[PDB]
Amino acid sequence: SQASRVLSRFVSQLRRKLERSTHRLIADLERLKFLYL
Amino acid sequence: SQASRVLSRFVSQLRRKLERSTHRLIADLERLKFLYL
Amino acid sequence: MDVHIDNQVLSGLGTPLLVHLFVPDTVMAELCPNRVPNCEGAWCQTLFSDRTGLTRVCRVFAARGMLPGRPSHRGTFTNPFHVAALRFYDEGGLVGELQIYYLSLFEGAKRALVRGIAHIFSPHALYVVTYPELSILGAPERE
Amino acid sequence: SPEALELAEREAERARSERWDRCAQVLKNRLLRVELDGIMRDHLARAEEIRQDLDAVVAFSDGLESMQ
Amino acid sequence: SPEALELAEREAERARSERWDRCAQVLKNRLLRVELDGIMRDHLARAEEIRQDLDAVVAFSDGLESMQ
Amino acid sequence: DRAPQIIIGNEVYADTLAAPQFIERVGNMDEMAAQFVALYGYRVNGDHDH
Amino acid sequence: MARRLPKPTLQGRLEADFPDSPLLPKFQELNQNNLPNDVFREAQRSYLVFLTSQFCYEEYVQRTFGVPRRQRAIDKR
Amino acid sequence: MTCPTFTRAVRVSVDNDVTQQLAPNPADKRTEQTVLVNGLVAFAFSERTR
Repeated sequence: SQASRVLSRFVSQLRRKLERSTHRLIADLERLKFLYL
Repeated sequence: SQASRVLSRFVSQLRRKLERSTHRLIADLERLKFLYL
Repeated sequence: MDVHIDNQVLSGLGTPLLVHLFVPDTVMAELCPNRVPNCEGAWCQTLFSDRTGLTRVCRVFAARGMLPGRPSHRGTFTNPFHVAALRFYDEGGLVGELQIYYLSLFEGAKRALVRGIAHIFSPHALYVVTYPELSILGAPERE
Repeated sequence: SPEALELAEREAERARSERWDRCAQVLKNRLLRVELDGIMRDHLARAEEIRQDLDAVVAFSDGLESMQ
Repeated sequence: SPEALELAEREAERARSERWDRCAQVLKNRLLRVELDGIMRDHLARAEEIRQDLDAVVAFSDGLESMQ
Repeated sequence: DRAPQIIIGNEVYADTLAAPQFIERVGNMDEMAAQFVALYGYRVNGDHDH
Repeated sequence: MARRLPKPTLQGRLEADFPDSPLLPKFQELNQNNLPNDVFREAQRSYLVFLTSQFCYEEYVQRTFGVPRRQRAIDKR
Repeated sequence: MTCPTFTRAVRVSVDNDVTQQLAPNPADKRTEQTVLVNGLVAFAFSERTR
């Protein structure tokens, strides 16, 4: 019950934000390719 | 008994692999700074 | 530092936003030859490329400063890709125009609150203060 | 002498073009160094979010047996 | 005196004309472009590795609850 | 305490945080036995004059 | 590269010489391919210099280490 | 292996002492020195050894 509340929602909170740094490099290195290069 | 060896050691392995991307991006971007720039 | 609140009570209520910038004497060595005079009359203006053109002229008083606890900042205190220009005079024969740029400032305003930035026009390091109340290539070329 | 005028313009065109080549390469180098610093700070700035939320997961998981 | 005026102009012509040459090369930009793609491939590799480990840890968490 | 400037060729060098930009660090010989191939290759491939 | 000191007087044919070095087959990896003759010959001579220097440092590393207690203990009989 | 590349000259330009700080020209304040990097100092050669 409460184990399903904790150890799934918090892993989803981990994964949905561990995708963010990948998306951030996807944004910023392509920003370098278009902007200063 | 079991879950403290489960839900702590595996999380420790996950964090010790999370730190590798930070240190690698430090090393790679400084290498870009020094070697080609 | 007093110049910021002076502006915010007299000119900051006439102009919306302000970025408070401190210039080392080494950066001052670019414009002025063989002189170190105090920089009261220095006129900062904005100038933005490729859309429309306008300048707004204002004095921020400059005084030499010992107030940084860091030894390194010992010295004078006064759409990104565009220009600001400081026109500096004294009673004698000395007129200089200095060009500050953006993307040193918006990145620099990130946290004595101080951070080092680089000049594009006349490359040296400048230092930006942040107060607790707070098409590339064609853009320089036109002038 | 009218013939030397052209020569003066040719040498001047060479110098004015070289000034732009040198200025453009220097500004590209300095601004690219700045953006490598920027992407360094960017990846650190969301690695902070990663570690704050990891510590949130562990800090609330220590309260799991106080919420069961 | 015109003699020393001419001599200063002549030595001046020598050094002042010598100051003219400048150099630039193209290949540095292309190598600089290649290195970014290499580092992007490397970051994607480590990201997918740690994603597979993160997906595996949840499976271990479901698997070892049986032992209690 | 006085402000230094380091003129290495044409570039100037002021701040401490830009230290491994212009200055390179070379460790002891037993440690540097990882990198020696590149250490020869830059002696041949690389451009010293700039 | 603009002005270099002239090349020091050396005897040649150290590659095709009578003595046979274990480094020699790895040296066979380099080929002229693009280069003209004299450039490639002096470049490969420099590469052989690099190989011999690596061999000298490796042998010095193995030389310096010392002698074990166990071998001198066996040296009784 | 760790043999460095060609010798160079690097000019260190610093401000003078604060007791001697007074000048109209800020560029006059700096005193400057060129350090030889990776190079040695030597006596006069013979002509046979030249």
